[PDB]
Amino acid sequence: SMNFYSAYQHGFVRVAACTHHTTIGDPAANAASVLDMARACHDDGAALAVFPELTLSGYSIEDVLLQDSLLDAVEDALLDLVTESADLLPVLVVGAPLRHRHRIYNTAVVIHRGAVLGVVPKSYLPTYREFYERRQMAPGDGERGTIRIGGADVAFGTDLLFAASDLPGFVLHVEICEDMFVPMPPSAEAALAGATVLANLSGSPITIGRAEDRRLLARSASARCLAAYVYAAAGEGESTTDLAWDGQTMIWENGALLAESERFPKGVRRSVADVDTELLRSERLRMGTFDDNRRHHRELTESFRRIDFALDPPAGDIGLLREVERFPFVPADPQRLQQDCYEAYNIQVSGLEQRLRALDYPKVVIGVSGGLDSTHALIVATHAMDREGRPRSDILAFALPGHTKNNAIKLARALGVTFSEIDIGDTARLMLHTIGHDVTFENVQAGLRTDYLFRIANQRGGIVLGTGDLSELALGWSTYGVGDQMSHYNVNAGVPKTLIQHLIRWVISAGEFGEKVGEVLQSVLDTEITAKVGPFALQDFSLFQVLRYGFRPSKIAFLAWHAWNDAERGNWPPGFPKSERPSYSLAEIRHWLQIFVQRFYSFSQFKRSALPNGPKVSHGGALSPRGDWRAPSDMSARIWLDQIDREVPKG
Amino acid sequence: MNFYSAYQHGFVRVAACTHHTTIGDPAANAASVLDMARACHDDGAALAVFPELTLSGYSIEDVLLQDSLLDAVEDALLDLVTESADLLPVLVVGAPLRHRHRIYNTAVVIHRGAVLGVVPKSYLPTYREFYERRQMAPGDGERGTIRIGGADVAFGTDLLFAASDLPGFVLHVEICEDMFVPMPPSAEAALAGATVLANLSGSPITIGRAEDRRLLARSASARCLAAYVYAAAGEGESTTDLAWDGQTMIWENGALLAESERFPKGVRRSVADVDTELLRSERLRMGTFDDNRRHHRELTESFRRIDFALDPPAGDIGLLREVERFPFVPADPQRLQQD
Amino acid sequence: SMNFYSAYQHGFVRVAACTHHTTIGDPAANAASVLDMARACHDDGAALAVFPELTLSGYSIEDVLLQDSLLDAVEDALLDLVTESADLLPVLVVGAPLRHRHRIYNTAVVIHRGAVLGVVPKSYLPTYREFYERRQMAPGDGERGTIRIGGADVAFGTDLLFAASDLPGFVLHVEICEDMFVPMPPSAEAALAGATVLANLSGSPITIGRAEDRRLLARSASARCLAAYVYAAAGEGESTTDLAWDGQTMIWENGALLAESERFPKGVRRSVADVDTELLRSERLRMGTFDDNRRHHRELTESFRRIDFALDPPAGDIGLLREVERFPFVPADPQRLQQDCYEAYNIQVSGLEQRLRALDYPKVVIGVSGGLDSTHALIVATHAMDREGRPRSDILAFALPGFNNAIKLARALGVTFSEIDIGDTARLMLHTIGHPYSVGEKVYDVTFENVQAGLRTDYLFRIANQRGGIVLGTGDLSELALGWSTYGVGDQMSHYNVNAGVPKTLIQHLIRWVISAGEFGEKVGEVLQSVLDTEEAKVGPFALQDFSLFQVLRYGFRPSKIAFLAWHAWNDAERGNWPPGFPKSERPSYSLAEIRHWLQIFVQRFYSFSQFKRSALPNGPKVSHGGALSPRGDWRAPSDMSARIWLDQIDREVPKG
Ligand SMILES: Nc1ncnc2c1ncn2[C@@H]1O[C@H](COP(=O)(O)OP(=O)(O)OC[C@H]2O[C@@H]([n+]3cccc(C(=O)O)c3)[C@H](O)[C@@H]2O)[C@@H](O)[C@H]1O
Ligand SMILES: Nc1ncnc2c1ncn2[C@@H]1O[C@H](COP(=O)(O)OP(=O)(O)OC[C@H]2O[C@@H]([n+]3cccc(C(=O)O)c3)[C@H](O)[C@@H]2O)[C@@H](O)[C@H]1O
Ligand SMILES: *CC(=O)CC[C@H](N)C(=O)O
Ligand SMILES: *CC(=O)CC[C@H](N)C(=O)O
Ligand SMILES: *CC(=O)CC[C@H](N)C(=O)O
Repeated sequence: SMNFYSAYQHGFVRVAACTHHTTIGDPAANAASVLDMARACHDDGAALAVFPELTLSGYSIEDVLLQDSLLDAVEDALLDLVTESADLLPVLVVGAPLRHRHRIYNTAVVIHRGAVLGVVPKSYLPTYREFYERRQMAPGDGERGTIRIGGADVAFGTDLLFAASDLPGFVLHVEICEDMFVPMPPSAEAALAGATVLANLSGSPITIGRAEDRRLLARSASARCLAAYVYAAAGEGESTTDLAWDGQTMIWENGALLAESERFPKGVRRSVADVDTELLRSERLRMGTFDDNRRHHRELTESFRRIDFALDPPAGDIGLLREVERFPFVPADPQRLQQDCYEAYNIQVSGLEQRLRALDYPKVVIGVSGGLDSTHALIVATHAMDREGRPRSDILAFALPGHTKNNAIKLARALGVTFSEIDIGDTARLMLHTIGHDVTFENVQAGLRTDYLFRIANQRGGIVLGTGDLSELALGWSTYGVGDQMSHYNVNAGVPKTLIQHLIRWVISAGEFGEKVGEVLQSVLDTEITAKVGPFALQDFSLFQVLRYGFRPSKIAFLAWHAWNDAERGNWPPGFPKSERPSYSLAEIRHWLQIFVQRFYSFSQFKRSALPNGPKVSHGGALSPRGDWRAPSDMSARIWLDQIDREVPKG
Repeated sequence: MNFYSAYQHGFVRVAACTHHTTIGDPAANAASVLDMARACHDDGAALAVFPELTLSGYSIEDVLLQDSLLDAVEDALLDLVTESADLLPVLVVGAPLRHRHRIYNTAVVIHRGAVLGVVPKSYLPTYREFYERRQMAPGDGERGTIRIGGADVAFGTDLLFAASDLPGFVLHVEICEDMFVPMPPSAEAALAGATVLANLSGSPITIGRAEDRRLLARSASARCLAAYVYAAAGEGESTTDLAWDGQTMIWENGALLAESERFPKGVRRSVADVDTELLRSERLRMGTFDDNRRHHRELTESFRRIDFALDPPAGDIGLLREVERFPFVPADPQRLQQD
Repeated sequence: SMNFYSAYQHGFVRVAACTHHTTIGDPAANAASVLDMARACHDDGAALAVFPELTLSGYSIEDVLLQDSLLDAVEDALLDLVTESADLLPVLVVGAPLRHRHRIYNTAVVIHRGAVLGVVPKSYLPTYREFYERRQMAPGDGERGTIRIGGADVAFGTDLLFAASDLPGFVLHVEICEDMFVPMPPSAEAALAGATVLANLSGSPITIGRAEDRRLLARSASARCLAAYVYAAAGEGESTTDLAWDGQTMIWENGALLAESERFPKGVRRSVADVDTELLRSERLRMGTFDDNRRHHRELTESFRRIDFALDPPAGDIGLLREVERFPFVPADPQRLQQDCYEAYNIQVSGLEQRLRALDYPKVVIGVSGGLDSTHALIVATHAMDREGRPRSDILAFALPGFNNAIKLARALGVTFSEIDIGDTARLMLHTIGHPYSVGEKVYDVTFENVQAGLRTDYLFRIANQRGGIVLGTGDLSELALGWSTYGVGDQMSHYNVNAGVPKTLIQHLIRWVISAGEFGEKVGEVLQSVLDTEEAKVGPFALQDFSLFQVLRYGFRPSKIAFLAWHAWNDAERGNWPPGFPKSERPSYSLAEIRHWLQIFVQRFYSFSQFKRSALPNGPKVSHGGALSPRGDWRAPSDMSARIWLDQIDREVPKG
């Protein structure tokens, strides 16, 4: 049905921020540069191309802006670019000084397929320090109605929206430079009114620290407004009478940098990026206070003129111009990952500390298998007790038998907790014979482990620490009730499996426990990293897409297939030797995804529904029915399986 | 004149339906809705009100925010709309729908191949067992239009649906909690000229809650000189934390016309013939009704009026109404004794 | 420090609805009646006295209302009422035809301690059937400003509020008869604006069916507005030229009837009642859609004028003119209780049915002890299976003896019964754990108890896995409330809990109801009867802890409020009503000391100790309008909190005996 490989068909929109070569006072030369860059955007299958402030005239020309021949030439060049846009795909947004009523305004001219769609005046004209804009130009705020551009009255003003009738997640607002620097930017209101993609044309002469100011405000704009922010500054060609120009271009999306270009380039540059319109749709759907803010400013947000146009974007394979991280829960950037780990660890630990204070410092009872989960849980328990001034011997670690085991006893001893072994085999057998008895034997044991721990907890003034992690909660990979699903407080509940290993190796690298302790933990890593329905790399990927954005299955398959299909494309996080770096085909992704939707939406909720306490960890979510995930325990996943059948190719 | 025609005598055949909900499965909800609407059509009915969030299931919590859920809701809606081309009654069907930034708790009014309007729930309970503001936006103060499969249809809380060939039939829709607030959307709608008030309800069943539904639906109808048509969710809604009784009922000016079995096994319909002339006549005589309108002129004059033609049956289709032999002498013994 | 026995000090307000003797055309005489009834209200410590429409003239005097001497007589009778109210405690609300600008208005004069607070014209004048009010009277809808009464300009119009300054939960709004019959009543907007007590003055000539109409609309107003509604109609003395009067008076609170007087009385009558202003406060506090409605009509609601007065109510013991039931979950009225039970039962059954449909009809594993709870859950599970067309033998019931009723019921029902002796496994576990009992020591501590409790659950869960079933929860709401259960492995844990939303006090009555319906038959009836007759005294009487549960769960009332209520309900066994099924013997009274003691235990256990077991709760339906305790639903709280402030409120506010 759908062309699976089409970014557009997956709700992406391609955008370009362009920096052209300026020829100050020569609009025909500026236009030829623009047209050439636009032709490259067209070839890239871009929906949108933003150029710098006053593109057609040059920003830096001062009183030359007031010359009849300057203004006339600007107009003629403009008409030719509109004629030339008949055969171009993208909306072009080009800056121009245009006469309207008494003055010239600093405008962006929004151009698509042989017509001008609208003309947006700069709202705020800096008349301070190096800037002199009120001398030549009129402010645009409050101006409405229309402007005559080549025998056509087109919308004119700061209340304008350019909505694609065939791509409803793409709604464009345009503002100009200084417009984003003021306490109440025009783009803020345009976001509340429906704009999803915010364009900024800049001149912006460059100064020590100014690129940092542009970033601060483009970034936070994109985050606070749940939007893409597309930004172009002026470059080479501009006058250096008093200023210099760096040509910076950048594309932001909900606080995250999608693309940015070389500063001080020799020649023209572009940022091109695929903006995920569903990601924006998803954040807005969920943050109700965004809409609350709209209704508060209802008169202000309801008067925008919506201007429709049809994009007819390309339907075929044009690749994906986007970084798609293999591990949404594990950033491939080392400094970023180090920070993620520091926070995850301190979250779990402080989550436990409070519990423990509240219970007047119980013993901590914990089943330890030599596994990644219970190991890391033990560390957390230990640091918590240390921080609270509590004897590590009040941690009661139990091996509960019915290889990896050796690690458990080593770590316990290395840390100096209280270690003990209870053999559950005979209770297991008594139970099995009483019941009238593979699968079965394993349930009885897992159950009895929990049973003993809970009873030991009763006996010794303790609480049972849970050890199951987020990925297991997600998939229903636990024994429910009397089983490892149950505890008094679960420290690993909000930590996905893909992140646990990284957390342990963070603790090792911190090395604040012993050198002895580091050795046993490294051993755990080596023994353990070498639950069989899916690689957790894949199921944690899908978990993120669902928990955070509620994305559809085919949308998930596409992103994962882009992140995972080629082993040597994109980045990997640290602690991955080149022989532990796998590929997954679409068929693989599709298979594991079918299992995912079935187990996540239908099978597993009842287990999450009666969940012990524990802290949320990841911006991506947790799975607490008191927090991030309210769902029925009694629902089919037919809908999602059906979506897979119809939308995702078998190979 | 066809003497034996209920329609020609100023009656409107109205139906409140409780379907079988399959949570998170819109196509199956649309199947249960379509089946029941054909039954209504056969009965010569002019209106079929279904439960809150008919197409999704009311009780699915954050599954409401899942993209595949919403896509399937919309595809099911479009198919329902397509099927009504041949169906006599106006269908009033709940759906979670995207508009602007959020999803709304909506009722979609469907007649003969087209959508007539889309009505957001005004007040979203977010207390006790209700969590509606977490997933859904308030509809109060919303106007303008909404894009439903290639048409821009009216969207908002100020809509009236008037049968151009049956003037006593003027339809207003509100949703569950909308009738429980001091100043219901429907009280203003009646002053504006609505004679038939629909309510789609989710309404998890609790000890006493049917008495509450009763009191407010009956007192609404009496206070507003209207028929009031109520339909609650039943079997199929998630029982993770709640139970559902699928109550449906039809009031007219304080009188109960029809009601269905609570906790039924299977689908149930209340069906009743509303005397629009009764309503007309009480309105004509009670001047203080219209005085109240004039006091809230701006409120009541702003309502938008969508016209449709019913083309109801001409013939003898019986009369789904209890007409007492002695208007002055109640047949019910307890009531007669009170009198 | 408070006077614990003062209803005023617990957030009550005493309201009175009065019907007086009409002498038509004779205000001095209507005044004299009013005054006499006002003094009786004062004596009763009432803060409000509402009289019938046009109290001072007679409602039915028609064009006599246009007579100069009538109008003059009225005005002088009012000024005299006002002078007398100097020494009266209640706000008086009194009907009168009054001259303002070009006309006479059908007004309500709100009077208090020697001053008029405000005059409220009838918004809406019926001029149809037997009513002709537009002929003599002008509409009040949307008039404002002031009116001169006895040398004072006083608020006049339909947007007035009388807010008591020493009684913040008493804010009065007044309307008049037909005002409450129109789609958009004056008083609906005034409730949004902040009125807690809605007064209505009626003439209301009586007619077949009309008293039901008054009730339908005053009751639903009180319900929809989260308000008290105080209603008074004219009776004897009105003109019977074309009409008759029944002098009906009534007080509604939030949809409930507080009081009502005799219809067609010989002589004057009053409904006096204590309105709980905290019940109203708590209800408003929780239904945010009420506030959402106010913000939607912000212009309407913010326009209101607020007039203050110091009520200065009596500080002492003046009783409680209120019916406080012993069992908030168990209505004393037997047809009401029959209704609750029908509903409880069908809620439990349908909830479980849906669970079973959803899992393609698993087997049903249930631990049966012969107790009330498990007995009831078995019955519920049997009905679920029947309704779904599933064999009763797919219920797998287990007696689990540790260190007759169940087996008899199981066999009578025709379910699959089995005994599993947990003793040997308990022994083995206690030894493995090194418990003193495994070496002979009679240490019957929590672990000893829990090892057994836990093993019962462990067994059932493994049966469930082995046999393709689900374990039914058996614990009831009162146990969830107190944490009287074994957490995690044990008791507290199941695949689906049918009794989760049902409090203990309600359970026996459900069984009674099952026997009465007779649907299961003679033998089942008999065994169930037997279970009732054969069938934790350190958490206190469940009757007391359910009383406390309701106040906290529904209203969040402070502890001294709950003590007050419980004491009033439970102090004297011979006073008030009991539900069906309490033989005279089975009828305890509780002292303040008893009530206080168990409340201390409630707050500690409920707010502090027990939340953690509630926090990881299996699925099950909510049952009671009082609330349920699911952490995904009615009760969201921390698992790590102390109850210090509640225990401290008890020390300061509740006398020790
Ligand atoms: N919607 C629903 N509502 C209420 N109950 C429902 C239910 N769906 C199934 N059930 C019931 O719940 C039970 C099924 O749940 P459960 O008892 O968990 O059993 P189940 O999920 O079938 O098995 C869990 C499996 O995962 C693996 N596991 C287990 C324990 C720990 C780990 C680990 O992380 O190391 C892995 C192991 O292979 C084990 O057999 C049955 O009694 C079934 O009847
Ligand atoms: N806030 C908190 N967060 C996490 N864990 C917490 C905790 N507070 C205590 N804990 C832990 O939980 C455990 C205490 O809870 P739990 O295991 O329930 O033990 P506990 O509540 O101390 O005792 C249960 C008691 O309830 C009574 N009961 C139970 C079952 C049935 C019946 C009947 O009459 O039929 C009566 C009986 O007297 C029994 O001994 C301890 O291990 C404690 O450390
Ligand atoms: C974008 C622009 O007009 C230059 C930057 C602005 N004046 C600023 O405040 O930094
Ligand atoms: C929706 C309805 O009509 C009755 C239930 C409602 N949610 C309530 O009682 O609060
Ligand atoms: C006093 C009054 O308005 C009663 C008339 C009312 N419409 C009624 O009882 O029907």
